[PDB]
Amino acid sequence: EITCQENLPFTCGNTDALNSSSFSSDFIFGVASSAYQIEGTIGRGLNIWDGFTHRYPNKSGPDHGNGDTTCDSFSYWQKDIDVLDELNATGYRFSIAWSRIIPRGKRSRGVNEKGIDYYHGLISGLIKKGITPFVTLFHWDLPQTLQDEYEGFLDPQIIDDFKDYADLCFEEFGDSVKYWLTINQLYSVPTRGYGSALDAPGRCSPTVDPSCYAGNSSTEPYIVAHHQLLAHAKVVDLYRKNYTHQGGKIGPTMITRWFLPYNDTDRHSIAATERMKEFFLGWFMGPLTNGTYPQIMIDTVGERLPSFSPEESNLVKGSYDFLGLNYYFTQYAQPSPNPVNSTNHTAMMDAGAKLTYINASGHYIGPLFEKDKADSTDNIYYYPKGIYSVMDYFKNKYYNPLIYVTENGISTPGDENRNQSMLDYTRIDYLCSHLCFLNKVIKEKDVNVKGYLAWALGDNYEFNKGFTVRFGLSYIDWNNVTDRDLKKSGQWYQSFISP
Amino acid sequence: EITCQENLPFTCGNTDALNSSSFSSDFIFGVASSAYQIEGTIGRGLNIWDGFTHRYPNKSGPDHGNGDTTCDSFSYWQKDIDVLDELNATGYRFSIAWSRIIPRGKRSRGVNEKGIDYYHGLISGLIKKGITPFVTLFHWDLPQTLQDEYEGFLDPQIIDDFKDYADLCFEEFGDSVKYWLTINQLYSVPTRGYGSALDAPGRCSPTVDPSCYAGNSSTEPYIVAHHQLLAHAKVVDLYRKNYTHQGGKIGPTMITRWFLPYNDTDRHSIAATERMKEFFLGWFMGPLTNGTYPQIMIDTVGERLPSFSPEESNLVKGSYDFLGLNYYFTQYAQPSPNPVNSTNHTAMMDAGAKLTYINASGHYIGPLFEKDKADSTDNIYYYPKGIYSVMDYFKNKYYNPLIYVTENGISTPGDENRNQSMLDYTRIDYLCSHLCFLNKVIKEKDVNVKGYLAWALGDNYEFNKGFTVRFGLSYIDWNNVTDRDLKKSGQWYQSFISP
Ligand SMILES: *[C@@H]1O[C@H](CO)[C@@H](O[C@@H]2O[C@H](CO)[C@@H](O[C@@H]3O[C@H](CO[C@H]4O[C@@H](CO)[C@@H](O)[C@H](O)[C@@H]4O)[C@@H](O)[C@H](O[C@H]4O[C@H](CO)[C@@H](O)[C@H](O)[C@@H]4O)[C@@H]3O[C@@H]3OC[C@@H](O)[C@H](O)[C@H]3O)[C@H](O)[C@H]2NC(C)=O)[C@H](O[C@@H]2O[C@@H](C)[C@@H](O)[C@@H](O)[C@@H]2O)[C@H]1NC(C)=O
Ligand SMILES: *[C@@H]1O[C@H](CO)[C@@H](O[C@@H]2O[C@H](CO)[C@@H](O[C@@H]3O[C@H](CO[C@H]4O[C@@H](CO)[C@@H](O)[C@H](O)[C@@H]4O)[C@@H](O)[C@H](O[C@H]4O[C@H](CO)[C@@H](O)[C@H](O)[C@@H]4O)[C@@H]3O[C@@H]3OC[C@@H](O)[C@H](O)[C@H]3O)[C@H](O)[C@H]2NC(C)=O)[C@H](O[C@@H]2O[C@@H](C)[C@@H](O)[C@@H](O)[C@@H]2O)[C@H]1NC(C)=O
Ligand SMILES: *[C@@H]1O[C@H](CO)[C@@H](O[C@@H]2O[C@H](CO)[C@@H](O[C@@H]3O[C@H](CO)[C@@H](O)[C@H](O)[C@@H]3O[C@@H]3OC[C@@H](O)[C@H](O)[C@H]3O)[C@H](O)[C@H]2NC(C)=O)[C@H](O[C@@H]2O[C@@H](C)[C@@H](O)[C@@H](O)[C@@H]2O)[C@H]1NC(C)=O
Ligand SMILES: *[C@@H]1O[C@H](CO)[C@@H](O[C@@H]2O[C@H](CO)[C@@H](O[C@@H]3O[C@H](CO)[C@@H](O)[C@H](O)[C@@H]3O[C@@H]3OC[C@@H](O)[C@H](O)[C@H]3O)[C@H](O)[C@H]2NC(C)=O)[C@H](O[C@@H]2O[C@@H](C)[C@@H](O)[C@@H](O)[C@@H]2O)[C@H]1NC(C)=O
Ligand SMILES: *[C@@H]1O[C@H](CO)[C@@H](O[C@@H]2O[C@H](CO)[C@@H](O)[C@H](O)[C@H]2NC(C)=O)[C@H](O)[C@H]1NC(C)=O
Ligand SMILES: *[C@@H]1O[C@H](CO)[C@@H](O[C@@H]2O[C@H](CO)[C@@H](O)[C@H](O)[C@H]2NC(C)=O)[C@H](O)[C@H]1NC(C)=O
Ligand SMILES: *[C@@H]1O[C@H](CO)[C@@H](O)[C@H](O)[C@H]1NC(C)=O
Ligand SMILES: *[C@@H]1O[C@H](CO)[C@@H](O)[C@H](O)[C@H]1NC(C)=O
Ligand SMILES: *[C@@H]1O[C@H](CO)[C@@H](O)[C@H](O)[C@H]1NC(C)=O
Ligand SMILES: *[C@@H]1O[C@H](CO)[C@@H](O)[C@H](O)[C@H]1NC(C)=O
Ligand SMILES: *[C@@H]1O[C@H](CO)[C@@H](O)[C@H](O)[C@H]1NC(C)=O
Ligand SMILES: *[C@@H]1O[C@H](CO)[C@@H](O)[C@H](O)[C@H]1NC(C)=O
Ligand SMILES: *[C@@H]1O[C@H](CO)[C@@H](O)[C@H](O)[C@H]1NC(C)=O
Ligand SMILES: *[C@@H]1O[C@H](CO)[C@@H](O)[C@H](O)[C@H]1NC(C)=O
Ligand SMILES: *[C@@H]1O[C@H](CO)[C@@H](O)[C@H](O)[C@H]1NC(C)=O
Ligand SMILES: *[C@@H]1O[C@H](CO)[C@@H](O)[C@H](O)[C@H]1NC(C)=O
Ligand SMILES: *[C@H]1O[C@H](CO)[C@@H](O)[C@H](O)[C@H]1NC(C)=O
Ligand SMILES: *[C@H]1O[C@H](CO)[C@@H](O)[C@H](O)[C@H]1NC(C)=O
Ligand SMILES: O=C1O[C@H]([C@@H](O)CO)C(O)=C1O
Ligand SMILES: O=C1O[C@H]([C@@H](O)CO)C(O)=C1O
Ligand SMILES: *[C@H]1O[C@H](CO)[C@@H](O)[C@H](O)[C@H]1F
Ligand SMILES: *[C@H]1O[C@H](CO)[C@@H](O)[C@H](O)[C@H]1F
Ligand SMILES: [Zn+2]
Repeated sequence: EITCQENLPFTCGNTDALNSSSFSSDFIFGVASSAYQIEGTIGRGLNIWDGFTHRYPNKSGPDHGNGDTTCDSFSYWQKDIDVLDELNATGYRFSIAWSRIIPRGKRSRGVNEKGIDYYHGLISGLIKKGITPFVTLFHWDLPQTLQDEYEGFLDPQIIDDFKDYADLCFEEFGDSVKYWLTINQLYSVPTRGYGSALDAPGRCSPTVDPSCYAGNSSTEPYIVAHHQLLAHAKVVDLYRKNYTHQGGKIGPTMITRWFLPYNDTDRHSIAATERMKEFFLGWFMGPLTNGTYPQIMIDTVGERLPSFSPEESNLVKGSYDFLGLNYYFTQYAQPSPNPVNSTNHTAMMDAGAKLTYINASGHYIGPLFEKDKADSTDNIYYYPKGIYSVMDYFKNKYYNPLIYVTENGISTPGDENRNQSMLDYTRIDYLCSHLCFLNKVIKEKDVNVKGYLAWALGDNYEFNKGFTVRFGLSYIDWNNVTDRDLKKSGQWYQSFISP
Repeated sequence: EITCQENLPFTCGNTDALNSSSFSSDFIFGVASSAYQIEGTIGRGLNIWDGFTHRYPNKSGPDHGNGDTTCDSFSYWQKDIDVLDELNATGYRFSIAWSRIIPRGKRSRGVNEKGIDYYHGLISGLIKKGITPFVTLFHWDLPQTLQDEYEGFLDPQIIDDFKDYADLCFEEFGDSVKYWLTINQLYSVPTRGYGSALDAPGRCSPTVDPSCYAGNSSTEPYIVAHHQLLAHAKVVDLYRKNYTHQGGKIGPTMITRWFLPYNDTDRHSIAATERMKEFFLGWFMGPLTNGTYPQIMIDTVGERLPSFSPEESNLVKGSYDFLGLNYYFTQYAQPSPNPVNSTNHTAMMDAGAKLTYINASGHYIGPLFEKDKADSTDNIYYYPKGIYSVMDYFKNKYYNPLIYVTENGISTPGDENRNQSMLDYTRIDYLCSHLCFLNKVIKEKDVNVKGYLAWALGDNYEFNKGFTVRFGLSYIDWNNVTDRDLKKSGQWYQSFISP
């Protein structure tokens, strides 16, 4: 019987009690990254994360930081591979920058051969060290030209441009890459990019945020989500029909959270909690498993929810070989009003739930996850058991999928000095406590989880936060980014992998 | 009789001998700037100078500097107006960033009302202090979307997109702005943007520079130059036919140089010198005054030179109310081969001339203008009399135009400390020596020059050089850009203006 801790102090950092041998022998362990966050702009065209961070610098992060140079993995990709080789990692998730291989967005306008060569060399280097690539085609960095031509994922023109981009990736790299991710965290762009305007492209209703250049927070998240599912599904169909000879697998990436009732004896809070599962996970997993949105979304969202045609439903349903599940935290849910006629209505209000980290009796769900210095009542707290709950739920509700955990990690403050930053025991605690629960759910519930990629390989630009927080298992000095030095967490993870 | 100095030391910095009263009473004196160089990216879309500087950082400048934040005239426009008010300037040349008012390039895609408001407030503030705006519609900062859709000025689609942009500017600002410039320095984008790839967008033949993403240095400069003339002319026609009620004037900006023979008794050098006038100035002034390219260009460039249709010739010919002439230096010309079949052929070789600052007997043309630290044999030297020669030539060859000198200035090294940077006596010498010759040519040749705008109002990002050189008459500290402090040159210029 496996027992895992939920509260500090944790004791799972002792590799005598928890290590890679605790898991099946074929289980993949590694780390993850994304292109905007690590490469720099050298050698690529511009994308909407360059656009957004430069047009709205106070949204890029409190330091106004951006991905212009970051850790310079364009130049130092080899040092990334060396970190992985030090860890004895068997997997690495990275993303291809669309703007590096097709700077003009539309494939017919030409490809960047040097960009293609950059990824060829990375892939070859990973394979030579025994590292399996997990490659994200789209980690939010849409070529700016596409957002300016037709507002990107707001328009159905995105589908064929994304399809032609993916086809190029499969043709150039699919002989070596066998695990593809389509769109990173399906929920995020619709809500943050087109609802709250916290992320690129930065669209929203005028009274939500007067700085947005355009938008409608009540309708656009649904339009964008719908086009994401269609573009994803078109790419999966293309892969499965035209690249089956490569013997690979493809899937979407979901951001997952677990939800618990703010008051577990209050039927209204219990109902809000179930609505949150449907509106947060089911918005995408209903279409992916059944070709339809959840009925509660159909009922609440009404005319603002697009319909799939029979052909589209068939394309979307079953459009995955596996799921990349990212998991960071869990929230308590209580009822909240849904003012659909307010000018500041957002799609996020449709779930009729308010989310917190503290329940009605005052219990904080778990240890600190992210301090909010402007507002401490907005701190985020984590919940190790949530990874168990999420995986169990996906097996039970969503037809026993093959899963890879494609992101899991925690930040530390950018104000810490180097010594403090390297002594990242809070990161060991977070990673180990989640890995304990992950092993427990695999053993107890028989969830088909086959790998785990911790967020992040090294310190990088964090969307919305600049360089004010660090997520790496390896440390990068912003005054001289060449080296990636394993932190205590990286050193721990090395021992966990090879105990 | 007016006597002006050509060599150090200069004595024209004494406002007892040379001041604004030396010129006609209506003569306009001020300074100039451009949007990419001073505003920052906040509040605007992305353009090809953001694209080029980020994709090719070592081409942005030796420090990899760019216009991301620069002197922050987005926030500190008022401080610009305060510099002008301190100088008692009567003119200011600035440019409108296309990407600030139409971030999506094509006007039908929507306008940025806040961007429009930014220029409204600047214009209103200048007029309230008695400063006449001279507004450049296009100072090289093409929206990136247009370069990605159709390669910008390489394609004739540019004409209508530029026309619709200009129409928006005339409609919103033309009730207050009475002096418009269309395209800054017509010669520069074709040659540096599409020939040598020193400037955005960075296209050239593969063997000229392997880093270019695409191009053809032998043909594209001519295509781009042709489209620039057509787009310019379409905008002038639009202005003169639809905005005549505003009672303003419009014209192009030329970069001018004078040319002298490397050996003034050698017929081959003399011929190369006359070819340079035609290929450098006549490339654009032939079309602007006669609707045709110079015959030497027709003969040499052959099938690589586009033809104007009769309708186009008529549109281009006479398409100016005045000329904005920029002037910095003069070169000696000697013959050089034109290897049209070489894979590294460039349009610039078609003139059959090699340019230097030293003549065949070893005479340097004038004082130092720009030190080149990698290569001292590549230093640039200036020649005060060249402004006299250029203005005389334009009056004689080009039908006695109305002229405004829209840029004239000199850099100092960015390595100098603040104290050294403020003690910019070499800038007083450069400005005064040119102003002496300008007054002399107006009096002796009766050239219709009606204003002078010195480059630059304040320190800014310099195309190709980052922040490694300074051109301002006012100093900006890059660690805290709010203030613009008049340097010795600014203080001199203040006394010259109000002696
Ligand atoms: C898995 O996908 C399956 C579909 O492949 C989901 O089942 C479909 O569920 C929908 C409800 O979402 C049912 O559709 C209703 O059909 C009524 C019956 O119509 C049929 O007979 C008529 C009935 O009187 C008739 O007019 C119609 O022409 C057919 O003859 C409808 O009236 C319902 O429409 C009303 O409600 C809609 C909101 O639900 C609203 O948008 C419509 O305007 C209308 O007010 C609905 O009809 C649908 O109307 C919209 C139109 O665009 C659709 O094409 C039309 O079908 C389906 O009949 C049912 N299909 C079958 C094959 O079962 C399944 O839903 C789950 O299971 C069903 C049993 C139900 O309990 C759902 O609540 C639950 O979500 C999806 N599973 C999951 C887990 O999501
Ligand atoms: C100011 O603009 C005026 C035009 O508005 C320029 O004058 C034009 O100059 C061109 C030369 O550039 C002369 O065109 C030549 O016409 C010959 C005569 O053709 C007429 O009679 C025929 C002659 O035998 C006949 O086929 C033709 O159909 C007419 O009947 C031509 O053969 C020349 O073409 C050859 O040379 C071209 C290069 O110059 C080459 O590109 C052609 O392939 C061909 O080999 C030329 O014909 C031109 O051919 C190209 C075609 O696209 C043009 O439409 C076609 O005209 C013009 O006759 C002359 N027009 C008039 C109204 O004078 C003027 O040029 C300056 O002045 C003229 C006198 C000449 O000295 C030029 O060298 C000098 O540049 C421009 N001024 C300035 C200062 O640039
Ligand atoms: C977890 O949720 C439960 C279920 O909602 C909370 O228990 C309920 O708390 C209500 C108070 O918020 C109780 O109602 C009140 O009962 C007192 C005694 O009769 C009465 O004077 C009140 O005016 C009030 O009555 C309601 O008034 C509004 C009407 O619309 C409604 O019909 C009335 O019910 C309610 O009885 C109680 N329900 C149960 C099943 O116990 C629970 O609240 C926490 O426990 C209750 C026992 C009470 O001690 C609360 O003070 C305490 O907050 C909530 N838990 C937390 C920690 O918030
Ligand atoms: C300014 O340009 C002028 C005109 O081109 C230069 O003067 C010319 O310089 C040529 C030498 O580069 C002289 O030709 C030479 O004459 C000597 C004496 O006969 C002879 O031995 C040479 O081999 C050579 O002759 C030429 O050989 C090549 C044949 O294709 C050609 O037909 C021959 O002419 C030429 O006479 C002279 N022309 C004139 C009109 O004086 C001038 O060069 C400078 O001055 C000349 C006098 C001489 O002192 C050069 O050393 C000195 O460089 C050049 N000025 C500068 C400063 O470069
Ligand atoms: C968001 O777009 C929706 C749909 O166009 C707008 O909601 C409509 O508002 C129009 C004008 O009131 C109403 O007539 C419709 O009944 C509403 N339609 C539905 C689908 O709700 C909404 O006003 C726009 N919001 C913003 C802030 O512009
Ligand atoms: C530049 O474009 C020109 C015109 O397309 C190319 O020059 C031609 O080269 C083709 C192939 O040799 C020749 O057949 C033509 O005679 C040339 N045409 C003329 C107008 O010169 C040139 O090769 C291209 N340069 C680059 C480097 O691609
Ligand atoms: C690995 O952890 C398991 C418990 O799952 C333990 O039994 C085994 O000894 C550990 N391996 C090492 C080398 O410490
Ligand atoms: C498959 O590739 C072939 C050849 O390029 C193409 O005709 C077909 O439409 C492609 N399709 C998909 C997504 O099935
Ligand atoms: C608008 O929304 C903000 C946040 O959603 C909320 O605090 C405020 O009450 C809302 N106001 C109206 C008029 O609904
Ligand atoms: C930067 O870091 C690299 C690797 O540690 C080091 O070799 C190089 O000398 C450092 N550069 C400077 C300027 O210190
Ligand atoms: C790498 O991991 C493999 C598989 O578990 C192991 O046998 C090998 O010893 C490890 N290497 C190091 C250097 O840890
Ligand atoms: C201005 O310069 C002129 C010479 O052009 C001189 O005569 C006049 O006195 C000067 N004005 C002042 C105020 O110094
Ligand atoms: C003038 O404006 C009118 C009305 O918008 C338009 O019809 C006409 O084509 C414009 N033209 C130019 C450039 O003359
Ligand atoms: C190519 O050009 C460079 C500069 O134009 C020149 O130095 C070199 O000789 C040229 N080579 C050939 C093969 O023409
Ligand atoms: C920056 O310069 C402005 C103007 O001189 C000054 O008022 C402000 O205090 C300075 N900021 C800092 C941080 O020194
Ligand atoms: C401004 O220039 C005008 C015109 O020459 C002059 O009369 C006025 O005194 C000057 N003001 C200052 C403060 O120099
Ligand atoms: C930050 O930026 C936006 C403009 O992009 C501006 O509307 C807003 O006031 C600024 N936010 C704060 C809190 O300063
Ligand atoms: C600078 O950048 C380009 C890539 O953009 C590269 O080809 C070239 O080698 C670099 N230049 C130098 C001298 O390092
Ligand atoms: O739940 C979530 O976790 C991540 C991030 O907030 C973790 O730092 C994210 O993008 C979500 O929507
Ligand atoms: O002659 C020229 O002067 C300027 C610049 O070099 C002055 O710094 C330029 O853009 C030209 O082509
Ligand atoms: C997963 O979350 C990490 C932590 O916030 C982000 O850096 C990744 O880009 C996101 F995909
Ligand atoms: C005129 O030249 C100045 C000096 O190089 C540049 O800064 C301007 O942008 C150019 F238009
Ligand atoms: Zn930048």
